[PDB]
Amino acid sequence: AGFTDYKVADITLAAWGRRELIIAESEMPALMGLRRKYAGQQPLKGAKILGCIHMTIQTGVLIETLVALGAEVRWSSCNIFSTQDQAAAAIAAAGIPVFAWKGETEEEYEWCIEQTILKDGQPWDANMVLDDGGDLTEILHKKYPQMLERIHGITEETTTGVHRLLDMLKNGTLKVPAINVNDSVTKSKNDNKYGCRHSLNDAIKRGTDHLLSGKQALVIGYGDVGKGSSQSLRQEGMIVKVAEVDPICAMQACMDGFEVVSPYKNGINDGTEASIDAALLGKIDLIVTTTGNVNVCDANMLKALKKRAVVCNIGHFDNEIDTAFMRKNWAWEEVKPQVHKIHRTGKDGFDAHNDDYLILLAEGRLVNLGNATGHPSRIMDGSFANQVLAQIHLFEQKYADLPAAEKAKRLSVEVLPKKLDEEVALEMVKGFGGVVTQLTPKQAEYIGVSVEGPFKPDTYRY
Amino acid sequence: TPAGFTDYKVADITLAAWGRRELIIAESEMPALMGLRRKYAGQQPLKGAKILGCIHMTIQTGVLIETLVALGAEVRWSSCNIFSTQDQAAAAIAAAGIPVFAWKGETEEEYEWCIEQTILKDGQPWDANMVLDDGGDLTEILHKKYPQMLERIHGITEETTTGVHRLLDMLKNGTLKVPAINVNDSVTKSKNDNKYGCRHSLNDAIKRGTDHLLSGKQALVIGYGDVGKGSSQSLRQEGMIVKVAEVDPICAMQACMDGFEVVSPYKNGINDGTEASIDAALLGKIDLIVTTTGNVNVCDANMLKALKKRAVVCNIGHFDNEIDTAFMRKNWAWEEVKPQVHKIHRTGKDGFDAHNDDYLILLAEGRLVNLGNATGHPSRIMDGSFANQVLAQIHLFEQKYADLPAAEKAKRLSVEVLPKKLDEEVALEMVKGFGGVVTQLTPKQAEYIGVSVEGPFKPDTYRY
Amino acid sequence: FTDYKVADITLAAWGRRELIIAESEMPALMGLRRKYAGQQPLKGAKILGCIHMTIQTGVLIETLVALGAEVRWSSCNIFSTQDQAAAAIAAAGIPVFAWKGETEEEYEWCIEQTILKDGQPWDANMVLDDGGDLTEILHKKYPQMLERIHGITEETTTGVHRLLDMLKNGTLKVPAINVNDSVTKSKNDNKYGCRHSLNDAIKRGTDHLLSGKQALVIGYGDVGKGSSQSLRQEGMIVKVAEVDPICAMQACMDGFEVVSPYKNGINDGTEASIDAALLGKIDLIVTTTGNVNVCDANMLKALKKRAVVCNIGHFDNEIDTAFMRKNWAWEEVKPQVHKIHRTGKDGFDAHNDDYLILLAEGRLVNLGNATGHPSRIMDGSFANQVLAQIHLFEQKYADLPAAEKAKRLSVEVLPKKLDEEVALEMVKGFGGVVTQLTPKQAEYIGVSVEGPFKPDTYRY
Amino acid sequence: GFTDYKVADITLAAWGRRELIIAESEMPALMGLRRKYAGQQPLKGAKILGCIHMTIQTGVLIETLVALGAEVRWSSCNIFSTQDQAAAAIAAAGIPVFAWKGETEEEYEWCIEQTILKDGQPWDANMVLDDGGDLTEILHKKYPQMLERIHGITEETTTGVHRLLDMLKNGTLKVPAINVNDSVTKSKNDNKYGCRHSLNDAIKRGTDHLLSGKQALVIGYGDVGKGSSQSLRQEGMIVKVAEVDPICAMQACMDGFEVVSPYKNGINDGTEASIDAALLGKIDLIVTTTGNVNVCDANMLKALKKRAVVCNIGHFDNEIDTAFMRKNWAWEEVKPQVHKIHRTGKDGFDAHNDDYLILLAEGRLVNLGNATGHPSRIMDGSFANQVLAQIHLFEQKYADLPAAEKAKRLSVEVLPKKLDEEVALEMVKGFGGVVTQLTPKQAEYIGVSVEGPFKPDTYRY
Ligand SMILES: NC(=O)c1ccc[n+]([C@@H]2O[C@H](COP(=O)([O-])OP(=O)(O)OC[C@H]3O[C@@H](n4cnc5c(N)ncnc54)[C@H](O)[C@@H]3O)[C@@H](O)[C@H]2O)c1
Ligand SMILES: NC(=O)c1ccc[n+]([C@@H]2O[C@H](COP(=O)([O-])OP(=O)(O)OC[C@H]3O[C@@H](n4cnc5c(N)ncnc54)[C@H](O)[C@@H]3O)[C@@H](O)[C@H]2O)c1
Ligand SMILES: NC(=O)c1ccc[n+]([C@@H]2O[C@H](COP(=O)([O-])OP(=O)(O)OC[C@H]3O[C@@H](n4cnc5c(N)ncnc54)[C@H](O)[C@@H]3O)[C@@H](O)[C@H]2O)c1
Ligand SMILES: NC(=O)c1ccc[n+]([C@@H]2O[C@H](COP(=O)([O-])OP(=O)(O)OC[C@H]3O[C@@H](n4cnc5c(N)ncnc54)[C@H](O)[C@@H]3O)[C@@H](O)[C@H]2O)c1
Ligand SMILES: Nc1ncnc2[nH]cnc12
Ligand SMILES: Nc1ncnc2[nH]cnc12
Ligand SMILES: [K+]
Ligand SMILES: [K+]
Ligand SMILES: [K+]
Ligand SMILES: [K+]
Repeated sequence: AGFTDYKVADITLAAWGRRELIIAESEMPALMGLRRKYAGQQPLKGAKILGCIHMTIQTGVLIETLVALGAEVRWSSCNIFSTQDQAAAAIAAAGIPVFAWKGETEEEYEWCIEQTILKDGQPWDANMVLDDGGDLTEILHKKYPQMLERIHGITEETTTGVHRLLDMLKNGTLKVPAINVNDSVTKSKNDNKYGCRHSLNDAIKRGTDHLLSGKQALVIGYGDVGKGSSQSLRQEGMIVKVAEVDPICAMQACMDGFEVVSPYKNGINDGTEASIDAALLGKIDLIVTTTGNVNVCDANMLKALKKRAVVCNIGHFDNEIDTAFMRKNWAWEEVKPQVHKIHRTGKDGFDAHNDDYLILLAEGRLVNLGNATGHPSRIMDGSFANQVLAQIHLFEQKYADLPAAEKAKRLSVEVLPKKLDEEVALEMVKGFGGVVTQLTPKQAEYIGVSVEGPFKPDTYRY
Repeated sequence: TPAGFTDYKVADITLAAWGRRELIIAESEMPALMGLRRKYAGQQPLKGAKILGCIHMTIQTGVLIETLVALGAEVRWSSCNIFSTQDQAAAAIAAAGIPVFAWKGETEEEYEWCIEQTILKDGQPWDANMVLDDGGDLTEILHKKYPQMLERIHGITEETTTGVHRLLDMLKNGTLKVPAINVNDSVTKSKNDNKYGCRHSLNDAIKRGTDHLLSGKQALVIGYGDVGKGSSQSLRQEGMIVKVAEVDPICAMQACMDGFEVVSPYKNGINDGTEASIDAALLGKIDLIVTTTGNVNVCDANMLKALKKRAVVCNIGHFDNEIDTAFMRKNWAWEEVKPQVHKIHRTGKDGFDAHNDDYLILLAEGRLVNLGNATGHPSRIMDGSFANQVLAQIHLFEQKYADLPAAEKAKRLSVEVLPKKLDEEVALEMVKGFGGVVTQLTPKQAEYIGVSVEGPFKPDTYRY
Repeated sequence: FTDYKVADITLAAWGRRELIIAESEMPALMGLRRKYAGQQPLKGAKILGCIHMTIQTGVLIETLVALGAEVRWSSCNIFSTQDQAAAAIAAAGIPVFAWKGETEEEYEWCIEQTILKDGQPWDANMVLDDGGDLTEILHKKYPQMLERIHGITEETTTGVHRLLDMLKNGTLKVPAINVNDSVTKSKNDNKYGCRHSLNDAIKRGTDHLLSGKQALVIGYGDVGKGSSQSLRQEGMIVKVAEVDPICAMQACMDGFEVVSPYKNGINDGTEASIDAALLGKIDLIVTTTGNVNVCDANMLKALKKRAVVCNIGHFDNEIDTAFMRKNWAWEEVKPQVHKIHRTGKDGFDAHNDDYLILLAEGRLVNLGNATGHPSRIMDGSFANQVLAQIHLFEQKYADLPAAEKAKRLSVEVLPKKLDEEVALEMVKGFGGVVTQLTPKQAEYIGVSVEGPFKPDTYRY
Repeated sequence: GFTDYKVADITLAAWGRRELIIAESEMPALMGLRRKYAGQQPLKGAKILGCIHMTIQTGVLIETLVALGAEVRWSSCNIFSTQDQAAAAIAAAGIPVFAWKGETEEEYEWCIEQTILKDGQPWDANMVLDDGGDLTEILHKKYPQMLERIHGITEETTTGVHRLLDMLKNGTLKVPAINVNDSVTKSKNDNKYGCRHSLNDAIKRGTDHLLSGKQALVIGYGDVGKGSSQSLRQEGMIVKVAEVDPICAMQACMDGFEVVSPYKNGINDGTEASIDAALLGKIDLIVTTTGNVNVCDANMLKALKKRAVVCNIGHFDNEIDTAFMRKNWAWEEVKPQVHKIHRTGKDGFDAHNDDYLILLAEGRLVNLGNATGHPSRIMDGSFANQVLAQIHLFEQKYADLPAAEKAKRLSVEVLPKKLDEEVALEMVKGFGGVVTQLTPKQAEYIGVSVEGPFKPDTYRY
């Protein structure tokens, strides 16, 4: 009532968004357990959180948990295609500043992040950051250093964002401490892997409605996202080949039942067309990049792909695929939003019945969020319970108020303790109806642990 | 065979030719190990090493033994389990003039005698200076009964989770006398051997022991670590309906996401020692229970009383105390079907009716079932484990801890893992063995993610 | 051109883009276009068609037209139309009456608009049907039109069941081809199509994680087999119910636990017969039977809170949705997704936790909440349809003397040789390479080198 | 003083008996028939010549026939498939059996002849149980006067049925037969899931090879090829499938397999030039499943990747051209039923040669040659059908019919669906499965009786 501090696609989608939020709450027991456990204590009272992460229904439940624990927030999406417009509407209709819609331009994307940083044309009195991929973190460091003086910490969601934080820490340019939320086991080995198992084939079906069984796929990378992606396709009956630069991850792909190949003859990427294994790429119906690296589906690979192959990226940024080359050289025919046929016949127009085209999903942006709805609530429950715990921890540490000498001892990128990781996992397991066994005192003593945990040394890899 | 060689004890020396044929096949299945043989043979990095070895005397261990010897070592060998020796592998090693004391079906007394035969040569302590162990039994005997021998030993290379646990306990209590390498926690060990090894060999052992159809039946896997993960997959891929029990909620979370129902043998998960705490309805529908924990009494007497008639019971953890077989020896009548396959008749202790329907089938008397009823992990998986063992032996032997002054010794008394660069090099040879082709990063790409083109490719915190 | 009714004609260009993609996914259908274009074997055929107005059906429609036919089309379900497909067909000048979200009355009206042209019966001479609704209406309300119709080609198990019942009772007026029972239909479409599209529909409707949750699939025929795999491959813990012990044996061997909603399998009508403990652990129930009331009122009362309920058999009476309309309050989440509040009939608490989620109001969930089977699977079914249309149209049943009609009034399947030819085109579409028998090998197993390769008894 | 048998070692009898008692608890359909029909003795007076793999599972079948009143004389239908402890247990029970693991071809024929003849003259046989048609063929060729008094043949397997239908078509079949193979509780149980269980079993026992990550080529995708492909894919193999039947090939594609041919463009012109050498040079394991001849031929064998495993799970060993390998290459026995075939020539071999293939069971049925064949709970279905088929044909008494009636009943037929469903129900109950009973309204709705049959005869499952 008099609330205008937002920008969304269509505020009238709010009722729909709220209905899906209420369903999502029943799917996110770890997050709702934190809401119930901490609402009375208000651990985030006084926290003012700049948040930049995909404005989905799942993020909505995270935002309202932070608010329920006392926080104020100003929110944007971390991708131009990942917002669910009904989720953004519901958050805006609840009186929460949010600047996010599906299908932003790059200019609008930056404008949305700035609308969270600035309130009434001046820096918001922010003191906490929640980021997914590091874009908000980067803009604060380059453009708003005086704001970082008063920020107690950053809680970063994803592998690519953690890499950018560690880069800054090594260079001595990180200004506030951070929690690497990504490397909780209930994040990395849940969200990154099983989330992509759920949502990769989901997005490919919604975009193309292609049968996947019996066709050939090439997954580039076999980390947590590549593992999940490869399973998303293999469980549908695809014949999946895996590329990797890490021989340990390649070994896992072999033992998991995949053939390990390289787009390049003998794996040597020398920049020439002659290095492309044209015979291999000429049989591939679907290529998925999962690396967080640059140009792993390059222009020569795109030229060699089988006609009518699907091309998509599920890593954080779109530069995994050389989409710039395709914009320069080939004609783009939009099938529907976030589905384009790329005609390799040339740049100036195309025959509507041309058979030499590729299908690109979400213009090379994160395909699970761009062409579907990303990971499901019950998986994001784990990631976002860690986010809430990470926000509570850094806000209580009050880094910004410490003397310079004490700041120097606390400026780091850390993970949550294993005990908290286990407590998140336990709520997830109970959500499935699973029953964890309790060690007897004898058994606890025998393996050298407390009955309540933690159950594994910090070196353990699961 | 060296003239007059008698410094060994095996079941049947006439099996040596068969063993040698299978060793030649296994060399072709173990490219990381044979690649170390080719790379290091000329340089002889283990010349002067005298290795006491205690690990399952299989064909795969045979290839490991002859690699150590090819690099210059002398060895004296025993198995780390009474049922895990393949007698044709022991025979081939003995016929090569290598002291080995190992046969399938040892008694517990013979098991200790075999280890002592490695430790003693001609009635006196051998001048050993290295130890390779799997489970910590050889390490324990040296520390407890031959402590002076450890004054000359440069290090221990320990194969398995349970053995490392024991070493870390000694380190924490100040009782470990020599440095050790935790071979288990190489990724090309723990996340290869422990998981995929059990995936290959668990259903293999159950089939050899019982020839039971597995599809459509109910299994309960106790544990979901690396061995529990592989064991659950071994059974699920055969079409079993697999339930998983865990005390670790993170491992239980993985089990749920992997498609398993997570249950406890006890109502509400609370194990209070009473029959009343047993979920009798659950245990009464289980056809197969497998323990994978490395913990004690995780398949207890009341569980055994409540199990479905004719359920199979087995253990793939390192030691047999995962199952309360002592209870079964005390109370129930054992009928041997064939070696390492026993019907345990719950009707009472003395006799049994030949056609009684109320029995359980116990495999390998509760000892490691994959080695006891089949042949353990396959050569191509053991390749990674044993490449790491060889690298760990070279590293500790070269450090010469026993030759250091006491000040320098205190700095190096530790339990370490091999560096990630070596882990990656093992994996690369494994991938090539499959015909896999690893892509090489461009310089720009290596710069982009902050690694060298040659690796390592992951920070040490990475969990794979 | 105004002889159509679709939701939004401006969707035509989008639909045409997707038809052009679909053509590249349907090599068996497109091969028929190339093979028979010169003969025009359907020249003079006027086909009443009643089947889900999807992109895939669009390619079928345009294949029939390319071979000479005229058609007038409706959907066979109120929720299965893809509006852009309907628009693309309408924009090409083809009469079609179909949109997503019809009422039952509009559904009936649409079929009647195919039957009637300018207020009078169209001079139809062929029928293509999926489920038997158009066949039933013609027999009961327009029996005179069947005097000019040469045959029916029926798509699906439930439609074939209805044809055989009419044949047994002597009420079927024209011959028919059972398209369902070609192997490239029944063992492709019914099984693998549901494998692809069941989890697809559940994800689009609810975006629920499926891994780790408990499913109960009622039935294990072809649709039940594909449905169970759709869920198991996502990591659901799937239990299977069956009345047929052979199908139940297949479920056991395929790795599923076989259970009944009723204690000891005995459905005596009482709440006491419900296995409440089992139903109280089920997160998702899917009915696949073609039977009536296999998810009944007492089962719905006993289901775990917030379980998903859906049906992928042809008709919605597999679930007792009528009970739920009478007794419980429905909250629309979005089209084809309703929360059903077991707290009462009049109103509901917006935060109530005691509800079920029903998809597509109990109608075919794969078509109602997603897009049904993928083009490359429907290629097989619809190539059989085209061949079956050609065969019955060439037989010219309606022109035969009454004495010769009696000898041809039957329900038949296509011959195996054609089944194999459709399959080969599908295999080639994957890049598969079939081996050719040597003369000696062909003699050894007693087949011709070109096939057929199996006796008619073979079950694959 | 029972001496009417020949087995490897009678002292294995106690061990065989122990495994028989276990197997009875895994075979509820078959033991259900034992309990249901024991008092009635429906096979009293039956005298059955039996020729099928002398396994523990066959032991339970034999003792079921005996318990129902039959006498029998038994042999194995393959030289490597006998389990010596099962043969010993049967002989120790006083049942004539002539079978051991590792027969020569000459001994194989002698064993069958020992069942046909008793004390040097034709036994008074009146029933035949066969697996593959070898006993059936010898009777028709060499003992026609015995067939005059025989009421029928019950034939287990696809290849045996093919030989029966050829005889029927040529007018040479002398007695009616039941095609046991094509019961759904046989063909879609035994042929498929039995090979799923036992193919990777036999490969592990023979070689202990890791299968995960390696390349397999399965020739054929019928029931045996389907189950074999699953046996390897579930272990993590990368499985390619070859087929001549496009419908079976379509199934392989949709099941998630790549469909390939050993020959370029699928055309076998008999020369090396037609072999896809790039494909075969990548294959770690080839398995033949066809029932056809020379589907893994000499030119394929020459092109296979070094150290590939070659095996056959169809009924006869001519699926692989082992004759070519015997004529040209040197064989090194690793252990029984496992040979290295050195492609360096025929005159000796280097013990460390790298260019060899591994042949399992000398090309004979690999699941039975290198392991124990199908598990008891699967053979339960097959052998319940066998017992019922024996009962049906013995009760018909074809040999006593007048010539005019014989002509009307000389056929090869399958058991009715009601029997197939009742076998399946006992298998399901063995897993603890609970089948739902239709209500009268539901049975009416789909047009079936509450007790079944639930499907028309056309249904393919
Ligand atoms: N879309 C989603 O929902 C989602 C979820 C989590 C993470 N992510 C993003 O996905 C990316 C990967 O995340 P992760 O956790 O899997 O990282 P990771 O480090 O676990 O895996 C990346 C893998 O790519 C491999 N790789 C690098 N360059 C390669 C090349 N040229 N060819 C082949 N393989 C190559 C690396 O060896 C590594 O194993 C990141 O950008 C992350 O932020 C996306
Ligand atoms: N047989 C083989 O070939 C083989 C191979 C490798 C290791 N091992 C042995 O197997 C054992 C397990 O090794 P690992 O690497 O999997 O160790 P691990 O630590 O990875 O896993 C053991 C798991 O057991 C769980 N657990 C403990 N007590 C439990 C209880 N009471 N109920 C349920 N779950 C319980 C723990 O939470 C843990 O996740 C060790 O003894 C190891 O030495 C055997
Ligand atoms: N949605 C789709 O895309 C699609 C595709 C093909 C067919 N269908 C429809 O799906 C239905 C099933 O087709 P089908 O080809 O699988 O038929 P089917 O005869 O192969 O299978 C139906 C199965 O249900 C079982 N069944 C019957 N009543 C039961 C009960 N009370 N409890 C448990 N099981 C019971 C039967 O035993 C049978 O095995 C039909 O209505 C058919 O028209 C839908
Ligand atoms: N080992 C066992 O336990 C066991 C069990 C059952 C049957 N069998 C035997 O296995 C064989 C197969 O039986 P089935 O029931 O699977 O028969 P089937 O007719 O169902 O399948 C055989 C398949 O081989 C294919 N084929 C034929 N020639 C081919 C070629 N040159 N290349 C590729 N594919 C080719 C056919 O198209 C067919 O689909 C028979 O000999 C049968 O008696 C063995
Ligand atoms: N649904 C989702 N919401 C927010 N962040 C995500 N990352 C992946 N899936 C997501
Ligand atoms: N996509 C589709 N089109 C037409 N009929 C169908 N039946 C199932 N899926 C279908
Ligand atoms: K979602
Ligand atoms: K082994
Ligand atoms: K579709
Ligand atoms: K067996």
